[PDB]
Amino acid sequence: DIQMTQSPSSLSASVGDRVTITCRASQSVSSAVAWYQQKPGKAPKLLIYSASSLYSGVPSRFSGSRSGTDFTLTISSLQPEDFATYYCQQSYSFPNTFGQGTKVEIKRTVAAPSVFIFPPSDEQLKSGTASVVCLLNNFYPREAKVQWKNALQSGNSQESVTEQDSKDSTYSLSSTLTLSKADYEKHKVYACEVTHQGLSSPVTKSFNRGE
Amino acid sequence: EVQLVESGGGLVQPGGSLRLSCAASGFYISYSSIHWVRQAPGKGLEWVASISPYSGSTYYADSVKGRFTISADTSKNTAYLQMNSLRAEDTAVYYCARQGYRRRSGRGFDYWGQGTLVTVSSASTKGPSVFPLAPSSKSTSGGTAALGCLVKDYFPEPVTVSWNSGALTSGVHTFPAVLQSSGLYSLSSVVTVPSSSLGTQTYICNVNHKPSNTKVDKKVEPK
RNA sequence: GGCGAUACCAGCGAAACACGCCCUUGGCAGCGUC
Repeated sequence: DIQMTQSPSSLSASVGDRVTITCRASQSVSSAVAWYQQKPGKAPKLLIYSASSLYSGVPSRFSGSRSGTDFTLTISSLQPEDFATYYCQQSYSFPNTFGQGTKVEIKRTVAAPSVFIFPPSDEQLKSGTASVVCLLNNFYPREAKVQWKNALQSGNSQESVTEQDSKDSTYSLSSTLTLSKADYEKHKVYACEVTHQGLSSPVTKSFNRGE
Repeated sequence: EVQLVESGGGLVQPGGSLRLSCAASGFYISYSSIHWVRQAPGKGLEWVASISPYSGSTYYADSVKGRFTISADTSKNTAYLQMNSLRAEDTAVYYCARQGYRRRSGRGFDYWGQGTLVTVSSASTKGPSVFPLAPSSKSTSGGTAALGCLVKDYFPEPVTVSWNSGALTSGVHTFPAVLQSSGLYSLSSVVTVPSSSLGTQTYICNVNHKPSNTKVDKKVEPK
């Protein structure tokens, strides 16, 4: 089958930047290549077809080109409605094949995270398990280190990050430490340590078991 | 206008079978090619199968050939995807797509559906336990406070978490679900509120887990 | 140039295959016949 190698896999660009996404076919596909735009949680939408023909209703900022087995999708200048993932797809032979996709995110100034620590819930300690949650509200960039507060724990923590907010272009992160409630009541002060670029020094939020 | 409505998704064991449907409105599928494309959670689009008009010829991807069957019923204006010998690899949202008319859009897929969620796993359905994330800042600090809810150990996806019955959307953050080592999902939903609203504003997280018919509302106020 | 076939790749018929159309062309094809 025809493989579709797409590059880059992700980028961060600012409004007004000219970007060209490259999709290269493993063999001749003529010009039967389309491009799709997919925004988180939504269905894909057709942008251009036949390598270089724009679909109805799509702005003129989108363009496509072919150079043999090479296919580039070009947005002349980024705009505050184009944050999404972009895919190339060949329709020259079956099986049709999509590219791996390109995640387009928005560049913006550095934002420091607001950190909150949440002790395990009195309803939850009744169940015999403990869970401390550290929150890193609205920051930029996604790159953040969360370490659990006093031997530093390893292997018993999970992280989750939201998508880029469509308004302030920020990110949020959560980290959950488990162990057990029996272990939870043998230690005293609990603290999550976070390092971020917009932070001059690591910030540690903590609580005392006993309010 | 033109609509594609996929149905039939759900939870099955490995080796099980599922039959997906795609109801079309605003056009007749007998004059177009219908494609199925799936997307695993957090990954890219993957072409699955397609059927051609007039001839009814079918085509498949190497990962589904022999196990899947695409077909159509023009009297019902509905395409179908029979799924057999399912593996965990087939866990994805399955989209239905119409190939546009050759003159106007070439061979591009000009219309898609909302998709249906197919989960292939041996894990049994389980409802989540819900615990509060008590607010940090007090009621008269003069700044911002962060509160939320922790719903934990549920399978399969998805859940939906709202606040104040959809009335509170500014500043809310429902984090994507992570897979614990126990095999069950868990996520958190938070929100930043002004400290001047604590004690006068009521905050309730409404968590909905349809796969297990579980409905919980948990109250969040200063501990 | 004149007369008759031949539908390979494109294009076209709501149409990637099948079906149908278009005959020096849509390509600065090629076989018969004056």
